Amino acid sequence: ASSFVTISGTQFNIDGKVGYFAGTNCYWCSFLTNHADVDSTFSHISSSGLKVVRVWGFNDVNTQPSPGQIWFQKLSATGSTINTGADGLQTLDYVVQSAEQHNLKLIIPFVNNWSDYGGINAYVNAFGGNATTWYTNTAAQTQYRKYVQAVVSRYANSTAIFAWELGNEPRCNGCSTDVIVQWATSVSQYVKSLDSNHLVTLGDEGLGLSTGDGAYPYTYGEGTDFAKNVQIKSLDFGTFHLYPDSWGTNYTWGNGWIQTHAAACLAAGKPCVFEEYGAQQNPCTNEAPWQTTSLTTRGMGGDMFWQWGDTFANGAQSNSDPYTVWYNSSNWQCLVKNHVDAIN
Ligand SMILES: *[C@@H]1O[C@H](CO)[C@@H](O)[C@H](O)[C@H]1NC(C)=O
Ligand SMILES: *[C@@H]1O[C@H](CO)[C@@H](O)[C@H](O)[C@H]1NC(C)=O
Ligand SMILES: *[C@@H]1O[C@H](CO)[C@@H](O)[C@H](O)[C@H]1NC(C)=O
Ligand SMILES: *[C@H]1O[C@H](CO)[C@@H](O)[C@H](O)[C@H]1NC(C)=O
Repeated sequence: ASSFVTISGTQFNIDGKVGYFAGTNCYWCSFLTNHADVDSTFSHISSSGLKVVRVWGFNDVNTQPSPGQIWFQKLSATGSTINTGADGLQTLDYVVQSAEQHNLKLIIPFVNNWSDYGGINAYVNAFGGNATTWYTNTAAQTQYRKYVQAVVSRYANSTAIFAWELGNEPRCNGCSTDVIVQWATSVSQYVKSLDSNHLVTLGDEGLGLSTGDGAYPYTYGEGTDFAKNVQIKSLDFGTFHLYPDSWGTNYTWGNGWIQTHAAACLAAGKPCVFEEYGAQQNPCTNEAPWQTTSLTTRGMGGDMFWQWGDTFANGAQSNSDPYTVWYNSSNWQCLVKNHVDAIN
């Protein structure tokens, strides 16, 4: 079947099947201009047994790019423009069409916390303030909600959307944690008013949780309180991400990070999604234990490594970083085929 993704118990129900899922991050899939490259990539993800793909739902600019380059929104103090042409949201339309064809579901965030592909900084350039006042900047929020409406209305009745996601890794450095609680409450309510078929999630990294060991990611320096956020009624499941190399922790500390977050989701009566993770050094050795911990911990509904790498019919490779797991590689065998085999 092909139905809307729902929650049954503290598990996800994907096309009528209730149970744990594995997926992957492919931010760059949304910006491919050759349709054939979307299809080859999705064919590989599908044949590997993954069910869910996370793709960027944004591409924000202040200056229009060179003619032919992709852009989804131009942010200006004198009138913003949402691009629904061929070099705009039509690229994301084909992504959703290809997900429908390949029996894949998509997680789509609407804005980046970070300045890659514009982010909150692109709104600050147009609307003033700074990265922490963005959440309550009326002009910036009015345009952000216009952009949310533009994306959600295209795909509200598609069965290929796993969930709408308020942003990629929202933070409010040094802020009261209530700033993101109130913003996330209001914006998730808005998304539910536009679409009653789909699940909604925050997209945060999971920072701020008091049941940990006191390392910086468990403190409240980034404006987020995990337990407070996952109790928001209009958020259906929790997300958390994991990067020991960026956070100054060791890799094995990641097991406790999964366990504490899973317990907080289950206490709020909802599944958790282990939505990003990576190790720069020895990824097969260091990430395999995390995949096993997630699969065997109550409260966890699925996991999505960062990130898929692939190559195209013309011989070009995809965008990549030090965490990329290239399709058909030895690390694809260790972290993709062996993991999918262990799930089922
Ligand atoms: C951001 O703007 C707010 C309001 O003016 C201010 O209180 C805060 O210090 C600013 N952040 C930085 C990093 O300057
Ligand atoms: C689309 O989904 C909305 C709920 O989000 C529902 O009200 C509407 O009837 C659906 N449209 C069609 C044509 O079925
Ligand atoms: C992947 O590896 C298999 C061999 O296991 C091969 O048949 C197939 O062509 C490869 N896919 C690509 C895209 O190279
Ligand atoms: C790393 O971190 C934990 C504490 O965070 C410590 O108990 C453990 O021994 C360390 N593991 C390695 C392999 O460094």
